[PDB]
Amino acid sequence: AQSQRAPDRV
Amino acid sequence: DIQMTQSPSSLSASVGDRVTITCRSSQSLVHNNANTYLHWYQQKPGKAPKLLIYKVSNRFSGVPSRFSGSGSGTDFTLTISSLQPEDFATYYCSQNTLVPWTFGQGTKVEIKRTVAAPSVFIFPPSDEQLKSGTASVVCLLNNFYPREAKVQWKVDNALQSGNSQESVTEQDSKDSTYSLSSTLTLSKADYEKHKVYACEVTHQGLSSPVTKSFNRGEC
Amino acid sequence: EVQLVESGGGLVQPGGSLRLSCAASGFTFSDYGIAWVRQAPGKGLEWVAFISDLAYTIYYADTVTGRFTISRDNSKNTLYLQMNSLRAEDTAVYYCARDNWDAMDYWGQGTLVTVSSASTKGPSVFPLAPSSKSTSGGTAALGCLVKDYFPEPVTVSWNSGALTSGVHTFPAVLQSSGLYSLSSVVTVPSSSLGTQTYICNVNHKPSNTKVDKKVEPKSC
Repeated sequence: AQSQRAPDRV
Repeated sequence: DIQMTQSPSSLSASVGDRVTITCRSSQSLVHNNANTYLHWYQQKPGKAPKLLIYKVSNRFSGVPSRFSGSGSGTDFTLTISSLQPEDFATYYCSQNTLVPWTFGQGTKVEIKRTVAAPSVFIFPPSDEQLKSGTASVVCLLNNFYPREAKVQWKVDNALQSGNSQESVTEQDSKDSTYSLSSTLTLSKADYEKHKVYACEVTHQGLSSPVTKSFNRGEC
Repeated sequence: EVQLVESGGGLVQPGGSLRLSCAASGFTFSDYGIAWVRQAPGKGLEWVAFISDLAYTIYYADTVTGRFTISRDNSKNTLYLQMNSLRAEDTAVYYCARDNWDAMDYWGQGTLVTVSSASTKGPSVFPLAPSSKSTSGGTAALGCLVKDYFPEPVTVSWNSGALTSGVHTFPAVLQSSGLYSLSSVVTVPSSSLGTQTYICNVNHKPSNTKVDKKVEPKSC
């Protein structure tokens, strides 16, 4: 539900 | 799944007025990271949306200081502190906290202006179009306000009905006006069997209807 | 300097396919997620797909899932959207937008996808010459008629972009024949007529029709 708001770098 | 409802869907305000646009969530937009991903967009005619405000209240680079944002949880707000002619557009809120990402419907802002009568021009079909077998007679109503106007077509006092189309421009970003073209479309056969081609225009800034007409012939 | 350029849009038959391409420029492309957002003509904004940073997470809108595939090549700085089984409900300007990691901050100008069984047609360009019957004055109007094309869009400029003041390019109207037609009109001083050239520059990319039309006064 909640969206990824940090890069795939972390 | 978050439903984004804006209020109003459209509005007219004068230059220098304070304008408030409301966004309502069906669900809190506070993420798990404690941030609230509510953003506001401005979309002008035939241009992509531009980011105005991000995370409720952050003015994006290059955005004028008369645009600000406010709100928490469910109810958010865009303010235009002093409305300028270039501020004509559709404004959208959006959320990024949950998937799917969702927008509101848009709120169209129109600039209220003093009445201005149109300038009316009429164009006979070029000879070159005539050779292709068609005749388009164009009637231009230029730089007027408000948007409403009536255009009536006559060919030798014969009322034309449904054989003409109209297109209106989006409000001008500088003088706040509209323009309108009405196109009367005939066969060249029909065009050449008639003499007087008249465009009658009705508008608020016109004391009495104005007729632009010509008399046929490459004369 | 940040730019996203969409290409690969166009006309498609219903049930057909297209691959949209977004060429990124002026930032570190590999640092950001990229979204697609679409806008059906005269309608609101609809988010459709997202690819993360390194492609680890991918989101689709329910309206689109199963048919659209989002992909990226970081070494090419390009994003792709493969659209299968296109319905008429998919007709829209499709935007590629870079995501900050908090907001979609930079959008491309858009590429129009028209799902239709109609066929491409190039327009004819006709002059709208200054003054009817009575000549001269103070301010004159001239223009071009861009008649009978499909699909959108058509681009119109004047004097290769050097003339912008007084220009009104009207939205196209869909004629009963399923073909589009518009006018582009300009107001200029009467005194300038015959001491200056006025060219309308018409481009209809979908049909490779590119036309420069001189517009001037005539005899009657």
